[PDB]
Amino acid sequence: MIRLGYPCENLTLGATTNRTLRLAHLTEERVREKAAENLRDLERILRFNADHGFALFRIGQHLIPFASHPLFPYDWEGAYEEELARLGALARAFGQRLSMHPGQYVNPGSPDPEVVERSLAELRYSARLLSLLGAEDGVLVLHLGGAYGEKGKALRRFVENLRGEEEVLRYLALENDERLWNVEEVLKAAEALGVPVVVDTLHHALNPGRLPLEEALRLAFPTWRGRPKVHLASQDPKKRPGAHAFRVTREDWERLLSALPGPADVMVEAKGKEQGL
Repeated sequence: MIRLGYPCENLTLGATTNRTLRLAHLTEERVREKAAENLRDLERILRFNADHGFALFRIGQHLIPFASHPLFPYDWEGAYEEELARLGALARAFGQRLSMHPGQYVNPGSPDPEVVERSLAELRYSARLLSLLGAEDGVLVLHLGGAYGEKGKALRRFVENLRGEEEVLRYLALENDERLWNVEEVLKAAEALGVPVVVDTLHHALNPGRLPLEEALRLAFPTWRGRPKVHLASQDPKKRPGAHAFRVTREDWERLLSALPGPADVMVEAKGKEQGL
């Protein structure tokens, strides 16, 4: 019925795939050491998951820090192809399903050519990384992003800018968000691009449109060739709308389990990570 996962890092290990660098004038060697630490921790996390009943993991965008930037100082695909092949082999042997979820700021439908350009470079890196890991059921999850007034044209720019992106499209799935795009709207975009829909339960509660959760899931599930994916989070009782609690509540778990039309892979999004259950 259900498989489970968590994103980016693991708290009990103190392992993370998401280290970056801030100091000025970075050197190739400083970047390589940070990438090495993120890669070693990805291995630690795959092995931990094999042992602890987790089949899913979202890799941090920073795994190879600044890999999509023009200034990235060496050929990361060449440097890491052998290591990524081995890590991908481990993930397949452990039956783990891998994903990435680019920043809020990756915005292929932006009216600004420089934002679109940065955004597509980040998606191409993410999709290339999943290919190098040999992540066949791998997913690259994306929001529909800003409206900028112009909400029909925004969705039009998004579809247009992505439709030629063959490698991105191999893994791309679209997600509803808490403010701008509900499941019904995202369904329409997903259809245009020929990709699946990931329902985020908390975003759906915050921004449901005219669909009950059970109906959202019933409509989104057939958009998958493989097992459908759902994102489960709980609203933090003290923070702004959409902020995740440290752990998912029994109530929200039970609400999803009741709503489910069939088997699903559930990505748990909580501050407690693997402790977020």
